[PDB]
Amino acid sequence: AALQEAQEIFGVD
Amino acid sequence: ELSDDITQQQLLPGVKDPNLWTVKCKIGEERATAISLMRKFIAYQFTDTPLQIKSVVAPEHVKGYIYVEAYKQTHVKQAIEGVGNLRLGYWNQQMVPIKEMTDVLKVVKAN
Amino acid sequence: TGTLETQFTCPFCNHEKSCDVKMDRARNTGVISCTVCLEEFQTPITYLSEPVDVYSDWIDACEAANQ
Amino acid sequence: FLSDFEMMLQRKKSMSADDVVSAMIVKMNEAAEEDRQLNNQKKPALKKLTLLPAVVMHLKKQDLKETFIDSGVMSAIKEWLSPLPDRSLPALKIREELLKILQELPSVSQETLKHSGIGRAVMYLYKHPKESRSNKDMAGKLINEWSRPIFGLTSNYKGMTREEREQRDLEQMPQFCARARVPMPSNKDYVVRPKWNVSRLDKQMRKFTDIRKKSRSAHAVKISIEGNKMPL
Repeated sequence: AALQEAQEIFGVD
Repeated sequence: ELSDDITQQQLLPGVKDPNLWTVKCKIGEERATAISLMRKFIAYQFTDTPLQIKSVVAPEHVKGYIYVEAYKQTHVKQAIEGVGNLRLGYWNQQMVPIKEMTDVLKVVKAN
Repeated sequence: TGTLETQFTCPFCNHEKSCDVKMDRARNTGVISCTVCLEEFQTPITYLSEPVDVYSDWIDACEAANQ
Repeated sequence: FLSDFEMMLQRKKSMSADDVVSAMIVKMNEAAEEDRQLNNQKKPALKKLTLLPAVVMHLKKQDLKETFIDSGVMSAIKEWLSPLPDRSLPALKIREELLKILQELPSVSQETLKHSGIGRAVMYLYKHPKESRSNKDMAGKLINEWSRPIFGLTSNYKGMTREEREQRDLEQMPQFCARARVPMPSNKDYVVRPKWNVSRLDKQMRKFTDIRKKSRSAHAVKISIEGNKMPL
């Protein structure tokens, strides 16, 4: 849940 | 597939981690010091005064100091006490700020 | 020889020059507080007492308690 | 009628915004869209860079930072940091100042970063190969600064309470000469925290000090003797 939060906040393809 | 950097931000240091403290070593004897500091740690770890230090970092890009990680500064010291090449960095060790810790294990491009 | 110290390294968090001494000459008491970890100690002082005497009382209480 | 004295006193005494913030954000969006049009025309995208001074000079206003963040500044900054149609980076000045501003805009909540996408917009610049090393360092520290709260970490050492340290210190506890020799400070690791060890004359002296002051051969205007502190 916390890494998914970081993934949604910083996820850049 | 979670990216590598995002899974990395999780490991960052906080106030609750053992601080990374600079010491001062004789240039080019930083590696020989850090390793001898391992032998010191091993020799004391079973006696009545084990060394209270966690890790000693001696980067290759730096030339002048090894860094001792310890919870409280005075732990760094009791380890470096009597150690010769580190006699110069005995009186003071600067805490590398929590935001300038990840850039101690920084490597830029052996080879 | 030289000038007497007025700022000290917190004997607990070891942060340098983080501790300062407030001297309540009226209630005859000195108060020392770590501006980093907020630790405090208080000791009875006299008119001769200087900041270095308070800090020493703190060190003597710590050295006596950590046994 | 007023006296000239009161007119003078009142005159001197007389010496002692959300709408404009919203309008500023609107102008920032207009500037970034016009720079997109100009970039498609392969012209220099000057609008953002022309407004930048006015924007930076206002985002620094401490009394308005809440209004700015809550008004959607993060969305506008994301628009300005975002690459243009040809996937070129914005003007160097824009990255330098907006990254520096973001460092000075710490009140940003997690929902604000997630909704505005400013996190994506900075991680992008941090990864981007055409970004300069100083901007990469700023973006790197921003990414660390903004991700720490996600993991509950903190970097303000003065932020850990006294009891937290005292408890941690218990958690980490283990199992001749001819002249005076200077002793050296105790290296002992102090774990345990010690219990604490716990006018009629000045009125006459003030009166005499006042008599001394009263006896002085003072003058109404202090004459500058050697030209120092000469007025006007």
